[PDB]
Amino acid sequence: ANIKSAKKRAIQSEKARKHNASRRSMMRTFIKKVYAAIEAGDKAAAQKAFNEMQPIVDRQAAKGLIHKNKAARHKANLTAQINKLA
Amino acid sequence: ARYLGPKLKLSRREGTDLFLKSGVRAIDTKCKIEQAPGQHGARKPRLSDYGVQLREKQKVRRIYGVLERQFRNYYKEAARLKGNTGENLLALLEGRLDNVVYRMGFGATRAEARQLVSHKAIMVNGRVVNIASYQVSPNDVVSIREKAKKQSRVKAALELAEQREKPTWLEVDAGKMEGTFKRKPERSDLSADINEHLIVELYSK
Amino acid sequence: MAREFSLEKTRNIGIMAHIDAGKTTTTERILYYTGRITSAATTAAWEGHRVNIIDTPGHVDFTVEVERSLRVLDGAVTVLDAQSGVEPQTETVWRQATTYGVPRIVFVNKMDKLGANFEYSVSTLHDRLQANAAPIQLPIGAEDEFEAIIDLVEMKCFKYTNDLGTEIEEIEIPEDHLDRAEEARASLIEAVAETSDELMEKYLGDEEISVSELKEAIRQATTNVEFYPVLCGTAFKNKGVQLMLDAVIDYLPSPLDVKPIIGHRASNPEEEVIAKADDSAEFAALAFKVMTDPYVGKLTFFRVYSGTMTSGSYVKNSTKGKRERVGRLLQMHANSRQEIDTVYSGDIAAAVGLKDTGTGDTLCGEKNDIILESMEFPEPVIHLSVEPKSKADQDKMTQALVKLQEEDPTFHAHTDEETGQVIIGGMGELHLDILVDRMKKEFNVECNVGAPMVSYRETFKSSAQVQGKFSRQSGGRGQYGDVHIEFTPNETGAGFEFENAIVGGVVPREYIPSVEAGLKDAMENGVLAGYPLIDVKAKLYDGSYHDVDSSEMAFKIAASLALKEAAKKCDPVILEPMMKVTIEMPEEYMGDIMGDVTSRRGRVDGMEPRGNAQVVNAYVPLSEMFGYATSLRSNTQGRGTYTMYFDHYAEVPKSIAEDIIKKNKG
RNA sequence: AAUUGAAGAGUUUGAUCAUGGCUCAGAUUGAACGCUGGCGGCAGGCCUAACACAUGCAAGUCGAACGGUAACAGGAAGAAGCUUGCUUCUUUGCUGACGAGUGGCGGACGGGUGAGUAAUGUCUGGGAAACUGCCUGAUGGAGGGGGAUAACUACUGGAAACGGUAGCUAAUACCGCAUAACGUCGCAAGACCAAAGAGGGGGACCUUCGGGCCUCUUGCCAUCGGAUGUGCCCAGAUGGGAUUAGCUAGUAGGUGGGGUAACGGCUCACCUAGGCGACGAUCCCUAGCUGGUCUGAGAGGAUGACCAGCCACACUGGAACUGAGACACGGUCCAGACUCCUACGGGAGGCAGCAGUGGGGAAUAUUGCACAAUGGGCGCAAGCCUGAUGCAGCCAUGCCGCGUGUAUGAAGAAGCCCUUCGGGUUGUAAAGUACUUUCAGCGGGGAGGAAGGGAGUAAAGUUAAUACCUUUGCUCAUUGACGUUACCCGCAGAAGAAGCACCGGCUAACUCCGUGCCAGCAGCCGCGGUAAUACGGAGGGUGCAAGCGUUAAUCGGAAUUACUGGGCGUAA
Ligand SMILES: CC(=O)O[C@H]1C[C@@]2(C)[C@@H](C[C@@H](O)[C@H]3[C@@]4(C)CC[C@@H](O)[C@@H](C)[C@@H]4CC[C@@]32C)/C1=C(\CCC=C(C)C)C(=O)O
Ligand SMILES: Nc1nc2c(ncn2[C@@H]2O[C@H](COP(=O)(O)OP(=O)(O)O)[C@@H](O)[C@H]2O)c(=O)[nH]1
Ligand SMILES: [K+]
Ligand SMILES: [K+]
Ligand SMILES: [K+]
Ligand SMILES: [K+]
Ligand SMILES: [Mg+2]
Ligand SMILES: [Mg+2]
Ligand SMILES: [Mg+2]
Ligand SMILES: [Mg+2]
Ligand SMILES: [Mg+2]
Repeated sequence: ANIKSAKKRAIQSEKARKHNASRRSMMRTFIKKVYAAIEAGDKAAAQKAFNEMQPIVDRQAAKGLIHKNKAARHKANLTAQINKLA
Repeated sequence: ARYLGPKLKLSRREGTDLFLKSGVRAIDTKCKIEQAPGQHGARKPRLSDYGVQLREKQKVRRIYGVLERQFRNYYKEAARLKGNTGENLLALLEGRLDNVVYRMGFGATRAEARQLVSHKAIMVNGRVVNIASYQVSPNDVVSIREKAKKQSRVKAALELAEQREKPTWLEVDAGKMEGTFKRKPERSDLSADINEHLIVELYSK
Repeated sequence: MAREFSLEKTRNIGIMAHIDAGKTTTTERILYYTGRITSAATTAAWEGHRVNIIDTPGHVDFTVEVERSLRVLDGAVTVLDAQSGVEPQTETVWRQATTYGVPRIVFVNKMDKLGANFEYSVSTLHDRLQANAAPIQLPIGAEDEFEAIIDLVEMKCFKYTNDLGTEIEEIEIPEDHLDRAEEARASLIEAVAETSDELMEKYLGDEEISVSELKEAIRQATTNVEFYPVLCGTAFKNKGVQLMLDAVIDYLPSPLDVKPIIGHRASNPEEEVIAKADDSAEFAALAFKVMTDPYVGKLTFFRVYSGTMTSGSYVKNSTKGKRERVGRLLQMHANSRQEIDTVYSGDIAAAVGLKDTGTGDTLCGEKNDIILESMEFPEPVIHLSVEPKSKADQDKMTQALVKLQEEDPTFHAHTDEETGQVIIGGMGELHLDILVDRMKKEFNVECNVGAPMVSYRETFKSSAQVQGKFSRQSGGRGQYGDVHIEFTPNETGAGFEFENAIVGGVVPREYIPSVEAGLKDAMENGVLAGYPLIDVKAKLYDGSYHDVDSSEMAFKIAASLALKEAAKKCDPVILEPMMKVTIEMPEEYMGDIMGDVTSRRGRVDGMEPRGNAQVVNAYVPLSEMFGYATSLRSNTQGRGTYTMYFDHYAEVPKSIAEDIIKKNKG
């Protein structure tokens, strides 16, 4: 970079990128657990896993990592599958 | 921007006095008006329609002392203005401050009158105007500067104007050296010699 | 806002010498010394004096650079080798500076060299150069022993303790050298006394000359170019360099001291306008060098003779008669290139962004209309037939030549119409070699040089009467024409002289002009080896015509046939262009020069003792003259000059002529 | 009132009519070249190499976020450095500022360019499945903790680029927790999700002497709105070529899952065999689109510099990241081409921002001035930044205006030219005699673009306060690059200001003398071999005028692609 602000912005963006990735990976991990439980066929396990995910995705959407629509889609899709699984 | 050559030659070519001199003496004494200028000027060749139209347009330009570019713009304006293009054109040429000054009698010749305008001698509505092309509107007071009042040339010009026919659209007062542009001159007021129709034709070829 | 150094402080000097005299070494040392505590000119500060130094080449081929520098320089420093003294090129540069009347000081470098003799070097100055020179300094010892220099003017001594030019211990003149120093000082006084009558009377009065008094007289004499101060030292061993710089400040003139340049007013060439070194006066500068720097672009160096110039302004090139935007003004220093905002009188500076500006041009304000006298450069001594290796290069070759011609005045290029050959001209073999190589690389134009092709002519040796007749009735219209012409050899140089001796109108008057025209056309074509026939008279004494078949074209054909048969009987010979050669050299080399001429199929027309260099006049074939410059310099020890101009056309030696015919045939 | 609108001519023949092409008279230009050139206003100015670029500048700002305090002046203290306390030399964020750092916001704007693109473009008219920093309405919050970390410090490797290691520390930086429905999810019941504080002033009140509390100001969070911007869908329109006829396989559709802010083969699995095309698919060539510009009576034809909207692009080819917004001119990463620096151990770069250089070309300007004004970023504000923008420079490049004198002046001179050798023409033209001075030059005076922002001073609100602060009056001193401004007055003097093309016909203007199918001319027809109004030169004339010609280019005339508005027996 040639501009002082550009240099700083590059450093700050890397800092953010790492933080965001850590949070994003964790969220995805939790979502996958719900999906895996649905695949397994254990409604109880799926429901439990969903109850763990709900607060995470909602908080992530609030923080700005994801959008509320994205959080809603996750909850909606899983809920439907879990209910059918029952 | 101005013709500074022999004025008599112009009149000789057109075969008519273009009033380019004071008029103190007969133009005949000054030059052979009949003969055109030059070695072969005496010989009178046949003139084609183009030649006839050209001479007419040139004549009017020579009388009011307007170059081609400015004259063409006048024609376009005349065409734009509602009414007879030919007559409209003549009105625009009349409105010129320089022409107004000469007609009011402040200037002996339009050439001299133009010098007065350029030298800021003239004042329109109490405001100094140094543009000859300036169009004087109806109901406009055209006076002369105090210094201009002192100028002897102006006084002589007034005398010549008395000899000439008085414009019916201009109210001029001597001593005060102030004239009023009452209205735009009607085609009737303008000389019938001018064949504006030929000019309109030439500028619509 | 104001010039840092006054006009008085300014010192525009130049270094001139023979090849490997030590000019570059000297300049480098000067820059280091001035700098402590490239390009055309470098600015330096010494004892609160601006010193603009220009290093000039020693080779005869690069005489241009010496010439252009001298025009725009106030003073100069001649470097000399202690062992050899004045050398051929030292003489050349001395005469050049004498023409411009440039005050000079002599520095005998290489005092550490084996065979170094300061006294011998000083003697050569008096003998070879015939100049009023005297040592202002004396060396103590020679070669390795040389470790101390004596200031004769102040009668002091400086013991150089090292080759680093530092820790120099100023001491008293050694008693042994003191006696020598006294004698030398006496001689010094006498020389300057010749120039300064006051000093002479003071010397005659035997009153001890004041050091200041003497210095003032020396300054005057040097500035008047009447006396030449001689110094000594070794640049490589850093000895005497500092003293030389001091002498520059103390003796070499300032822009004020130098005589004013008179410039002819452009409006009235007859009107002459003197230009003084006044900043308040109208600006007037002369461009002396035009180069292109890779970073900034084209750099035009100039010398402000009068007035002041500020960057970001418009000036007018009086020579070109065009306005020039002076965007940037760069001043070159020992290390970096600093951008100056204002250039004052007596200052050398480089303008960036000037267009259509060449060397010798007078740059001035728009109001100003003065044209300062331009510099005079010599004419080519060597000519070669340059040509591109490929046709694609020919385009590039043209552009290359143009640029090269602009950069170097002495470089010339032209196309001989007859031979249809572009010929390059230069000041020597080395010069043209460098130019060619530059085209090959910089301009990327692969070219091949050679001897310029010589255009030959033909003439009839015998007189014969011949009849030419034409007849064409084979197809429809018939054409007939007959002419009896006598082709007589004409006095060389007279040219074609057609004679109409037709009597009784045997040939109709109307057809006679066509007869001549036909002959002229036929004579333009070769009658032997395809070379225009010259120096022949044709007499139309008799002929015939057929009213019906008479056509001017027929008579023209008949004329051609007549010339053909004339050739078969008139013995056509090949002629070669002969050039009058005027060679000036010292009498010592006269025998060799004459021998070379009589070896190149040349004849000595005579000789004359012009000045101190005998001038030999001779006529030599143009083809033979090729390469005379190099041989001349070889024979005359680079002390020979010549001028060649076409004189007449002479018959080629039968053997050589035979070859020419064969060549033209195929 | 917006309404003015339609011209022909030359050239095929011995002559004619027709047909038909060629040429010409007119407008217009980013123009170029030749010759010439006084001034001013306004505008325009690389169409070439999206060729390569030396150098400076074009994006910062905020201490009323935070730890600080390097740097300069203070504030006290102070050996007071000091000796008359004359001078004021140590201390400490204290304290106005403030380097670097952390943080916030901006950098996705503004500016450049038209390479690519014949349509995930543009234009016109609609649509539904979205999102939206700053700004604005309404309704509630902003509770209580923790773990870090830059700067910094020590040490240490670098030629440089810049780093490495161990401690250390703060926040409106970061993360749990509490609380939260007019939020999300769900049929419902339920479940779950947030924050940030920082400044101004001050009275009971108080220790923790910092504060706390009260109030004022600003900021933070949630939801629902507005506005604005943006994404997406559809129809029609927006070049040429068939000497391009077949094209397609995520292709066409369906179902389910995933994905997106959102719809959707967007993606994937599976199923079906579809989809498209002679109303031109596919392929090839060319090209940014539009409002508009030029021409035309119009219909059309041509065209898309400058201005404005839209799109695309940023060394070339990819790729994400950050963010409200980018797959980002002056950001990152990879690869490539190319260049540069070097201590040879390694580094660095992207003018299609403004100047400018080299090159290319017939050809296109200064490395200018100011942020005074408008507008934008940041900020509480002051202010700072702004090659945006306002101005200045160069250029007859265009448009427009103006000057270079006015009047008089006849044997009408001289001279030139012609001559019918008499005169005539040049020509009132000259000289001369009167006479006025724009503009130019010199000097003098002197608008408006300036609104605000300050210092306050008073009132009102403000609340505990009359605080603070805000608002409105009022007072006072100032705020212009242009700029030696526009403009006016005085000065003396006609001084300092005319050129270019043309004269055979077309087409306004004719002779003399050279030259003799030569040398030349030439839009077309044609001229030139003994005078040639056609060449060459001179006189005279004509047309234009600080311009005049020439070349290039578009339209017209050309009803000569005929929709308006043409033809096919013999002219196609
Ligand atoms: C600096 C100075 O004094 O002269 C310099 C400068 C120098 C004269 C150069 C030699 C030669 O190229 C010269 C010519 C004429 C060569 C031909 C062109 O290109 C000219 C435009 C050029 C100008 C000067 C130049 C470039 C020098 C020499 C001479 C070197 C000797 C030999 C044998 C090659 C030098 O430096 O010694
Ligand atoms: N012995 C000796 N050699 C010297 C001296 N000064 C210079 N030289 C050498 O002589 C040569 C001169 O070369 P240069 O300076 O280029 O001379 P130029 O051709 O006159 O410019 C170089 O080899 C120098 O090192 C000196 O004082 N003594
Ligand atoms: K026709
Ligand atoms: K697809
Ligand atoms: K691209
Ligand atoms: K039709
Ligand atoms: Mg050298
Ligand atoms: Mg394109
Ligand atoms: Mg048509
Ligand atoms: Mg037809
Ligand atoms: Mg037929």
